[PDB]
Amino acid sequence: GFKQDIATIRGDLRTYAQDIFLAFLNKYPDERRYFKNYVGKSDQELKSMAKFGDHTEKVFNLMMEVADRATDSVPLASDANTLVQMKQHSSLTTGNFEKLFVALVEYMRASGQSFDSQSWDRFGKNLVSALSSAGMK
Amino acid sequence: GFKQDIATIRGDLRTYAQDIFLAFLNKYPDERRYFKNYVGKSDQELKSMAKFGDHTEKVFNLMMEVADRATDSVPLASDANTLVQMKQHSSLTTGNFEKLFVALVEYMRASGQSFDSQSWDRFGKNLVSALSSAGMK
Ligand code: HEM
Ligand code: HEM
Ligand SMILES: [N+]
Ligand SMILES: [N+]
Repeated sequence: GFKQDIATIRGDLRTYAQDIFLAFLNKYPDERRYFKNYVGKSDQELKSMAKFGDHTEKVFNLMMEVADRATDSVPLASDANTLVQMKQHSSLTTGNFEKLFVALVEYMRASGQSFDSQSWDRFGKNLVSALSSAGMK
Repeated sequence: GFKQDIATIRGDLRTYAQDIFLAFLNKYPDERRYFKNYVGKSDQELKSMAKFGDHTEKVFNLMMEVADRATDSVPLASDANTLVQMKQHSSLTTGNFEKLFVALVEYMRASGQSFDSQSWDRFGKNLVSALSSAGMK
């Protein structure tokens, strides 16, 4: 289930973080503009840029912490607040986050690795609701 | 994105080249008049002609190079010049090129693969503008 999925992802965080992040940018190419250093780079090209590995690592580490602190795929109000208040997310709306989770769920469904994809969909919806409660437009 | 799409196509070049070129010819069957020995043949008959596979490969090899040398899907002027000045292209107008890119973009949208179709549309439009600047009618 969801908790095991967190263990799956954490076990090979670099690979899953990079895979899912690329799935996100490739599914929603207009999202790439937020990451100006990734413009004009193929998947394999990004995988040798230090910042790309570091960014995806840090993002998915945090996402897993929020996931782990959730109850029944409902994230904590304080965690939603952390995500809204981050300077790096100041220009974002909840639509950006929906897109990420749609891509993430599609990735999991397409994987050969078992995942509780429905629970990640639910988590994404609940996080979107929490981001709104916390003041993201 | 666009840069990744170049890798995707190069990773199965012969197959994508023939499939995209066939989409082009089937969408615009009167374009066959610029070629030799294509009329009156099905997709499979075309794919069994040695010259067909070799032509499509050479076209797509070069097209991917032009894409790869571009910045933000804007091709180099010298690449546009080369395409205009090729003896094989002497009787073409930019309309021929726009049709090829309409078919290519349509192919990408219809595919099961995550292409950045809008960036290929821009690339086609930018190529046409560049071909015009290079003197193609
Ligand atoms: C739950 C989902 C998300 C989490 C946990 C998360 C987490 C993070 C973290 C930890 C950083 C800082 C990383 C570092 O300092 O290296 C960061 C930066 C950033 N995030 Fe997010 N993020 C999420 C969703 C999104 C979405 C959906 C977008 C926009 C499409 C986005 C856009 C950005 C941008 C542009 C930066 C700055 C990166 C840079 O300057 O190189 N984030 N995020
Ligand atoms: C960016 C788009 C295009 C690229 C990269 C491209 C590239 C090429 C290349 C590499 C060749 C082979 C020349 C040689 O063997 O030395 C070729 C030949 C040719 N191309 Fe293109 N081409 C493009 C668009 C077009 C279009 C739109 C048409 C017509 C609708 C066209 C018509 C032809 C013809 C008629 C030949 C000669 C074929 C023959 O041997 O009978 N090309 N092209
Ligand atoms: N990946
Ligand atoms: N195809």
